[PDB]
Amino acid sequence: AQTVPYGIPLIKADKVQAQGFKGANVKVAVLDTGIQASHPDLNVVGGASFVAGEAYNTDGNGHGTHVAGTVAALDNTTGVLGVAPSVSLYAVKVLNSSGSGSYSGIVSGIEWATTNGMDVINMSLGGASGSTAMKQAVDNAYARGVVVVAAAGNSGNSGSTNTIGYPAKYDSVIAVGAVDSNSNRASFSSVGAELEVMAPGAGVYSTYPTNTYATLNGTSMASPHVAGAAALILSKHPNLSASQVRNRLSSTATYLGSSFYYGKGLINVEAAAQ
Amino acid sequence: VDCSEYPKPACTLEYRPLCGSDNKTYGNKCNFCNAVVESNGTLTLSHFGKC
Ligand SMILES: [Ca+2]
Repeated sequence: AQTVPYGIPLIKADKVQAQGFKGANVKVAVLDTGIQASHPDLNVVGGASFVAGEAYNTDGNGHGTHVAGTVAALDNTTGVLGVAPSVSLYAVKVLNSSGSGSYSGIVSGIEWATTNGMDVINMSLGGASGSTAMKQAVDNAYARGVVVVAAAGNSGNSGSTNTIGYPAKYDSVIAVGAVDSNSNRASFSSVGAELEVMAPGAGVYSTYPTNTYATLNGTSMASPHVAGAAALILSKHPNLSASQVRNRLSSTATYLGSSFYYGKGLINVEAAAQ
Repeated sequence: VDCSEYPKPACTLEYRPLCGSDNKTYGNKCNFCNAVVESNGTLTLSHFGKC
């Protein structure tokens, strides 16, 4: 009755879970369209909303709920299983039910996460241009010891053009591209110098409102695999700095090809958490 | 596709592609509508899905 989505064994999160490290006491903020807290396969312990007229613990889009289940779907007899199923999960609503938002809303979310002692931020989101406010917020969060993870973008490739979006393109943020279940790069996955690692982003099964499940594509789906991997590493090694967690993830990744298209390759959290 | 509220520069990064009149695949409705306002109204929708 519980399904293990393919991304869990692909990144070797099952191997780390078997050692007993499942993300307990690690605080992960999902900056997104909210999370359906009443989902049977998710526990949301806190959060905040920066979208007027929307609560933090609901999700009228579904995207934030999907992202959250990749990180943290509960280990039980139903639904799916997260990368780090014992994580303390915080819904930080920075996008409305249409799945869009202002950069001021994202900055508010990053600031909340930094102030409230989050260990990991996931941002399965991006825009085409930077803002200095956004850069200041992610730079500060990383400097204060938050592991900041974001989807690299779904702009594909076009010759030698850099298609990484923001905040993934900032050097304080881990830009995560997408592979599929054969470990091949998804055609939509953004490319460029700032691409850091890959994770599963094609045909990813996870939680979805209301009380159901869905299969979605995007670097949005890859990012939470890495945020969850960071949480597993910290549950095993609680005294690591954010840069130590980040370097473990990139230095132990499985090389797939040219760094322009794959960064350092597919994360291997078993190797990263050694 | 309704682009009335745009620009709204932050978008989810779910891939649900649209193909523009510029022969570029936009990752989702939000990415497309932000590109329309930057265009400035020159970009239109060819069809849903990849180009
Ligand atoms: Ca479950």
